[PDB]
Amino acid sequence: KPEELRQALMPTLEALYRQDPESLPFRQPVDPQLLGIPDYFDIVKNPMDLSTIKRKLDTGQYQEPWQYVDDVWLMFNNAWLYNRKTSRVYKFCSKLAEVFEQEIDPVMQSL
Amino acid sequence: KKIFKPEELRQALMPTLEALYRQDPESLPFRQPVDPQLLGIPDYFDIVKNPMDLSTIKRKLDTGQYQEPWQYVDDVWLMFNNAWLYNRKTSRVYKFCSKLAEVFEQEIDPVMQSL
Ligand SMILES: COC(=O)N1CCCc2cc(NC(=O)[C@@H]3CC=CC[C@@H]3C(=O)O)ccc21
Ligand code: NA
Ligand code: NA
Ligand code: NA
Ligand code: NA
Repeated sequence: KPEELRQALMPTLEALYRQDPESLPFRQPVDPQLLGIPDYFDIVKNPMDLSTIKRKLDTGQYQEPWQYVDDVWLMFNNAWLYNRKTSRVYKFCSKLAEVFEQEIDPVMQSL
Repeated sequence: KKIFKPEELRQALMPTLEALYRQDPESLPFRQPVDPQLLGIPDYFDIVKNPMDLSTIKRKLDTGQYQEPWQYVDDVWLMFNNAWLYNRKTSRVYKFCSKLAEVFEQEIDPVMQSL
């Protein structure tokens, strides 16, 4: 059931929000104009961020855990792609990806 | 937006994929589709809902299944994503996966910067 999924997945997501500073650039959608990065949507075809994932989860749009996971991977993949390995966002992203693997694994298990 | 005809797309992307494939030994567990019967991990398919591997990606590229670069990148990520999820951070194959990510990132960057 939707709330059953939401209850099982939401802590996963909260684990991502609560990483300071690492989640700071992932909490809103990337604004290429406002960030001065006009080539963003030339490289990143399908953007994803924490606010978007939360809104989908909150509103029943993942019928199955793996679809939720796909959107979290997409968010990491877009950031590793666009950003330099040396950059702040790229390393924040790496941190969040470890936090996410750690939390998502036993949730998939009991689910 | 560069528009890439099918042959251009192949010659822009194919060196990306050869780069992964010659990674020895890191690419070996990635050359063929994970066989959960062979390997005894038949809960692989309970965790990995859409499998992906080098042989599949080469077939999709060889048979015109990609029109733009981001679609081939999606599949490359999907192969890495599956392996990071299923494997433990401590395993040989998970560490293989990240080495392959590093290589793929270096190789595809010039492609992404040209579009
Ligand atoms: C992408 O890989 C995976 O996620 N799995 C899940 C668990 C570990 C795993 C092991 C193998 N076996 C091997 O690598 C074999 C021994 C060492 C060299 C290559 C051999 C081969 O089989 O060619 C294949 C696939 C996966
Ligand atoms: Na990582
Ligand atoms: Na990772
Ligand atoms: Na990586
Ligand atoms: Na990475």
